[PDB]
Amino acid sequence: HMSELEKAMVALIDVFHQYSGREGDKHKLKKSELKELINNELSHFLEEIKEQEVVDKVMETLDNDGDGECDFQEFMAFVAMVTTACHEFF
Amino acid sequence: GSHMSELEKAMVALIDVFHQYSGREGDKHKLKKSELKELINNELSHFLEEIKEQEVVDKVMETLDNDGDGECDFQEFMAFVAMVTTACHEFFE
Amino acid sequence: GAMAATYSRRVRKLP
Ligand SMILES: [Ca+2]
Ligand SMILES: [Ca+2]
Ligand SMILES: [Ca+2]
Ligand SMILES: [Ca+2]
Repeated sequence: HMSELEKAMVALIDVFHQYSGREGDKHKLKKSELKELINNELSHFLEEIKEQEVVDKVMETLDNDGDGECDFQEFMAFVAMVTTACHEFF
Repeated sequence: GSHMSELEKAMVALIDVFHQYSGREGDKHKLKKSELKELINNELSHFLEEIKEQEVVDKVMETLDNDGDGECDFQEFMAFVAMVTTACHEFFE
Repeated sequence: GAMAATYSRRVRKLP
């Protein structure tokens, strides 16, 4: 009987793989997959992304190995960032 | 969509499990080593081997503590979650 | 479940 914490971790993995698998490199999020993830799955925490520039900036912030995409480790840093910001408003 | 996503409910759970343990002793916004130990032993019993040696919790807290105050705050807990989740993922690809 | 032992850009309002 997995804990709530453990279930949460697995869902982090499941949603990364759902979106990263759609286009191109099936193990990474490109900008379009990233925008969709945020607009579809984070609509209650983040304002909708409507402009290219915003996706560019986010990906730029997230992409620390320079390949233009977001791998899973870079995705976790994103989740840490967001969850920590939300943690304040609770 | 309009429903809370699995991602968004995942995040809420991370917040909830933190406060449920950080609230127990001392600072209610931080995990001292005793709270951290209970968290890991009770909530990560499938992903991490149980901790019973004090040296282990000291070492884990040492790696987790970057503000240098001897306790794990939420930001530091998220880093820990990131690390653990990444490890389980590495055995999933 | 193996396991892993140990040692290893704008927020909404929201009510
Ligand atoms: Ca992809
Ligand atoms: Ca990258
Ligand atoms: Ca505490
Ligand atoms: Ca600390």
